[PDB]
Amino acid sequence: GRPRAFDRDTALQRAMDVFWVRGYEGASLAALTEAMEIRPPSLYAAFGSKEGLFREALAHYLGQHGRYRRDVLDGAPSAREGVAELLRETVARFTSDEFPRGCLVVLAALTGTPESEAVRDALSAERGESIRLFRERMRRGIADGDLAADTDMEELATFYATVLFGLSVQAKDRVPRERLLAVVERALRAWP
Amino acid sequence: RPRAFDRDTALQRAMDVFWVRGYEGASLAALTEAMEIRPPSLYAAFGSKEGLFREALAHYLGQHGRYRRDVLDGAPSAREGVAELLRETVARFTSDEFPRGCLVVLAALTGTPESEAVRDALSAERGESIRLFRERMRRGIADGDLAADTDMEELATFYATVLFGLSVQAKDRVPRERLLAVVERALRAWP
DNA sequence: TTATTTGTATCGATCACTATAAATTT
DNA sequence: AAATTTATAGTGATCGATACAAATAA
Repeated sequence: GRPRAFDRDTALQRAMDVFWVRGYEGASLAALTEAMEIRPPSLYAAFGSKEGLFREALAHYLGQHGRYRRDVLDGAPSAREGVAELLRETVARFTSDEFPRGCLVVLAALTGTPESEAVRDALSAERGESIRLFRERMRRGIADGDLAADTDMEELATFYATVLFGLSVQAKDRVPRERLLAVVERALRAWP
Repeated sequence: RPRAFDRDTALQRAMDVFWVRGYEGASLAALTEAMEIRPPSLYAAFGSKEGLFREALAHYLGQHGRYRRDVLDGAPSAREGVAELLRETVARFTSDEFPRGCLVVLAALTGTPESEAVRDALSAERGESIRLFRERMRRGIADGDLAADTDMEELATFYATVLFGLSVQAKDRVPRERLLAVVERALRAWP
């Protein structure tokens, strides 16, 4: 067939930014096409629909802005330092001038119309993973000796995931990076 | 002609639609069908979808935001104030009488530029949450249950962060026991 | 062919919102 | 009657999603 006249991954990144800022439903087809510099028929050719475009953009976001999460967790000598460096780097990215403020998974679709309930549920599932990720590192901690064997791994994981989701909301509110880092250290104070 | 609907009950229904669907996600169809009124009546009473949301937000704050300051000021220490506030808030977030999560956090975090006002409004209210903590801690400094050199803005922001995160978690159907454990864990960070 | 993409033109449905007039009070 | 609030029906605009034919490949 005719060769594609646009980079698919670049269009995915630009569609991902529009979602990151306006949310799944707030990002209209007009705003998407104007940012991806393509036309609606070209979009539906490639991606399939707004829902499908968002699922590809979320998969792309998790592979580009979700890699550092597991990398800094497993790259620390202790589970506490893993959680510490993860929260610090997550605040650095939430407050960086290169990326939109906050996490896409948290801000994109918390509520909305029934039509998007699938998208919403999808994001919810990903938030669940944010807990499991924490838990897994803590598990390794228990094996490494830096964490007690009887610690409630899912309680700590849920707590630090709660702090993570709260940090997205605070970063959307333009809370200074210094105060968000102070919040991270305060949250680390709650470690057993 | 007498109006065929009570304004406060219509605001109740409208705020429920906003609580589940958010500001832009709540269409006029879903709003009018829940309030059991017609679009001309809605626009004569409130003037605009944004006006309806502002009235519903004021009503929601007078109904589900008045207890915050009362529970904070009703405790002997700032620690117990924050503790009982978080525990009560979890109890409401996990009850089946109200939609799970706080409306101020869930209604509009992102959206179209056209709704910038609404979002900013909610943001302001979120700020007040921090203030509600800060003020109490100030009293805690005077009463002597909090150190004078306590970094209040870090502590207030931390517990407000936990509060906003609890709204998100309550939306994700996290059980009440898990959220209560999260609160008791967040209290361990207290100085 | 045989197939696929691209730009122009939309499609019906739904959005927030309202002009007009009947209905219901004093 | 006079003063409001309804209900009907529909406003332009925009929503996500497409025909259609020209355009570019195997």
